[PDB]
Amino acid sequence: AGWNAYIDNLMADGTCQDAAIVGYKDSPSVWAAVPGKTFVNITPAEVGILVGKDRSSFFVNGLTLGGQKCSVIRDSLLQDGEFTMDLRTKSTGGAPTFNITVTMTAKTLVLLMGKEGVHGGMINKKCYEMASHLRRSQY
Amino acid sequence: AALVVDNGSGMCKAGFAGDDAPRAVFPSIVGDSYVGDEAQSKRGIKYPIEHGIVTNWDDMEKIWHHTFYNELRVAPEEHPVLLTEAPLNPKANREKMTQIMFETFNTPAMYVAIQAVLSLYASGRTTGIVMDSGDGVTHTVPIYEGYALPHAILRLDLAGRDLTDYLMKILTERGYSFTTTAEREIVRDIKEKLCYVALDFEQEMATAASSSSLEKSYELPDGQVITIGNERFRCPEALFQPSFLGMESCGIHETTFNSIMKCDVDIRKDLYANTVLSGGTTMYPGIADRMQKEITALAPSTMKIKIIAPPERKYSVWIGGSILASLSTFQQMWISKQEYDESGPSIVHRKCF
Ligand SMILES: Nc1ncnc2c1ncn2[C@@H]1O[C@H](COP(=O)(O)OP(=O)(O)OP(=O)(O)O)[C@@H](O)[C@H]1O
Ligand SMILES: [Ca+2]
Ligand SMILES: [Ca+2]
Repeated sequence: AGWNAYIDNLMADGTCQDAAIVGYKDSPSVWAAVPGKTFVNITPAEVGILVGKDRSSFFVNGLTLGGQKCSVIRDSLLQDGEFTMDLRTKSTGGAPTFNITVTMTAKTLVLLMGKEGVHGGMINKKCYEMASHLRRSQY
Repeated sequence: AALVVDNGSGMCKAGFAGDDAPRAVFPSIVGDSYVGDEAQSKRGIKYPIEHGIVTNWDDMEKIWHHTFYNELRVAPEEHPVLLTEAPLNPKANREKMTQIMFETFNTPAMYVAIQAVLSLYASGRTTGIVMDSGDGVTHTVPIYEGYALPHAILRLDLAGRDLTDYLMKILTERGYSFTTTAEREIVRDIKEKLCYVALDFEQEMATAASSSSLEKSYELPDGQVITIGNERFRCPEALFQPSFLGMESCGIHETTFNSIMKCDVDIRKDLYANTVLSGGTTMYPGIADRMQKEITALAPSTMKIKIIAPPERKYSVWIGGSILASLSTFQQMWISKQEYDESGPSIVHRKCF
């Protein structure tokens, strides 16, 4: 129902493992998300970091979604006609890492995490489609 | 199956993927048409790519045309092509390249890979920082698991040509003359056979006089001989000291470092343990030792620093893309005619990074 249709649509093709819609305005809240996974824990702290003015310090400092450490690969989050930030996660030691894209609509972030070895390119495309679907539902 | 195409400020390299080496290496020049190697072999009677960026599409088009019909003599709509591009290539440009592929050449699938990324891959890594000097431009490109970090990428507008220019400036400052480019193939080949990189420049210059081996001799075509001395090392030193060329910029060693400094702290060590040199202009004897020392000086005294210079590093980019475009994983990565019909030229922005 409602916002979950979108999440579940994104999870449908085999290729991703978390996803989530978070309304960024006023106080940032999760509108829908994959149950009991990382994005469901995104905090107002880390959304403000995705939406704030400074667009460099995160490249050196890194950042977190939920409490998961992430490297910002390509930021065009606030840029007209692009709306995307690509990222990839960080593991201590040997664990795998995964790509992430976030796409900003009028009121929303769309967050998608690929599975292991899934190309940040496919992730970027999908997460951009869905967010375009949202963006002409005037959201 | 897949075609690989490396387009350079001066040299183009094309071939099939799975091949160990290209199958057409030719100058990136047009002048019936006059393209590539038929240009610099019937010279008397434009460089479409400039500092790695394409500046002229009709030309660029005609090179590709040449690449397919006259060079690789193959059918473009039968083959998924991997094209390479420069770090920070402007956006309208990645689009027009995509447009021209699927629409003019009607290709079935295509990808655009940052040149540096192939080279890092050619060496069996996915994290590292790569110094790539060709002919028109030099870039430093930090990389994390196969993804270039554009914010920390640096661009130094001096490579091969600037150094051929510089050698021809000093050699003429001595007396000799060259102003026809038939007489420049020459100075280029001198630069290539004889130039090297001083481990310590000042000490190299101050002890130059106790020569023994420094000195060398080169017979020009017109029978004439030239004596070459501290030029052997002085011209390539402009790579570390671009003041030698009149410009106010940092050298490759301080640039690499400057790139490492704009990256995420948690991979800096990994970038210092994995600095990879590529491109024709990194071919100089000594450059690795020199980069090693230069950055061991710039870094914390505890940073482990490995400079890596692979012996095939002039073809690292193309070798790199032959390996990549030949993996199965690569089709879940490519861009199809259908995706192209669905979404237009814009799709490069999403899919290639
Ligand atoms: N043995 C050598 N020693 C010194 N320089 C060399 C040697 N061989 C080739 N070069 C120089 O390297 C340059 C070749 O450039 P490269 O093969 O990296 O591709 P490219 O066309 O320069 O692409 P771009 O410059 O846009 O990256 C030429 O200027 C050439 O003179
Ligand atoms: Ca950190
Ligand atoms: Ca090149």
